[PDB]
Amino acid sequence: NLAPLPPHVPEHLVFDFDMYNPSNLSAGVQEAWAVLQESNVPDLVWTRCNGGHWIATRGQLIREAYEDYRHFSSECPFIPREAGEAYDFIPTSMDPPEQRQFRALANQVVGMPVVDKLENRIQELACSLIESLRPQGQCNFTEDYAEPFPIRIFMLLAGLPEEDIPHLKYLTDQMTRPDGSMTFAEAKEALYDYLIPIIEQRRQKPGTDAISIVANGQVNGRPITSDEAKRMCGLLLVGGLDTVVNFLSFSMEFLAKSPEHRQELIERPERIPAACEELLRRFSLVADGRILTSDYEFHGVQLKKGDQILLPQMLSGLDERENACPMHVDFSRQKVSHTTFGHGSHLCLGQHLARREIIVTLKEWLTRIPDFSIAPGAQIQHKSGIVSGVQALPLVWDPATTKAV
Ligand code: HEM
Ligand SMILES: CC1(C)[C@@H]2CC[C@@]1(C)C(=O)C2
Ligand SMILES: [K+]
Repeated sequence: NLAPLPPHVPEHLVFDFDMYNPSNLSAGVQEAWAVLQESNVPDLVWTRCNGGHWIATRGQLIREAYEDYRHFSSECPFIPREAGEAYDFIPTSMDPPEQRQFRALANQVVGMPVVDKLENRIQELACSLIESLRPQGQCNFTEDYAEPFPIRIFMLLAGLPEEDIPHLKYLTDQMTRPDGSMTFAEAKEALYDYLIPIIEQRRQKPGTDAISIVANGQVNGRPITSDEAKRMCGLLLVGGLDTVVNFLSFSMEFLAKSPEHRQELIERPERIPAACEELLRRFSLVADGRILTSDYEFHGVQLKKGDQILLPQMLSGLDERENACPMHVDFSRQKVSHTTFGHGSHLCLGQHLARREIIVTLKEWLTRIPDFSIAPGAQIQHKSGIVSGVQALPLVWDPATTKAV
């Protein structure tokens, strides 16, 4: 459905892009979003899809808007409006100044010191999952690795049972790529229905897990409230269950389709960290946004108080104004410009965990299964939303070509 054009929006800026079902999706989701960067498309457009909203299409505008929290507020960060209004996770739904105190607590549970110490378990899980698959000569990569590897690490960190994954993953996905059976509000309340009692249990009897540390945490020296803890823990669950999970499939699809890039990383494994960054740019996957706090003229366009603006993190690094030959993957690229982990005061707190999971996956997969391909006759289908992903990724290889370590 196309929402009626608001009085202040001129026809020449209308580009009816649907972030949940973009028309060019068959080409690949990044390609589908990149239609917004054709030379005839303005820097800032209005779509009548999903209730009506602006979209900034270029890295320069995306970065600027993410820096200017006084005009572009995080209070309502998701489209559609109903989703952004219901969205209340911490720290994301807060602007500075109040936002900042909550970042330190989140860093205690997912930041570099936690990741540094989790490294052995991350390494051991990647190796055991991949070794289990290796002799099979095939896998359904999304379900056999992309999901269980990051999700089991997160559930371990959070002290949550692995048998709870299907329910929590389903709810998470309704917040980013809704199937239509739940509104954002309904998915959020179901997630809170799960979390609220666990938070109370761990405030009564603290453990060492992430939920315990959040639930018993302090924020700038005063106790976190149960409500705040719930709102933080909800966000961490979403980061754990619906970010790296998707990104790994884009990366592995790419490697399946490009033998020369596999061979590069096999022959020069020291390039894997750089490769991770270049893949983060090329297969960037997040797009949320902000709400206008006031009427504001931005790059020659009149924005109105309360208008939503999508500021796709995915697009900055695909912008040819930020990186030449942007759809080309070059592991030797010298200035890899992107906003894949966000920009401004909300810069991703999970990015060190994410990079470790990616780098460990690349190293340990290519050691054991150096040569693999997309399954015969398979067409890989992407899906689009707040976080984009890969619906299924069937891979094959000759288990004669694999090595047990
Ligand atoms: C490839 C993986 C990931 C990507 C691309 C990604 C992307 C992002 C982006 C774009 C933002 C900013 C959103 C905004 O400004 O509205 C963000 C924030 C955040 N991310 Fe990540 N993320 C990833 C992994 C993770 C993981 C694994 C976790 C935790 C387990 C996590 C936790 C967070 C948190 C807590 C914030 C909010 C920071 C704040 O609002 O101050 N992320 N992430
Ligand atoms: C946009 C995000 C990737 C970032 C971390 C999880 C996510 C879906 C959010 O709600 C904030
Ligand atoms: K809100």
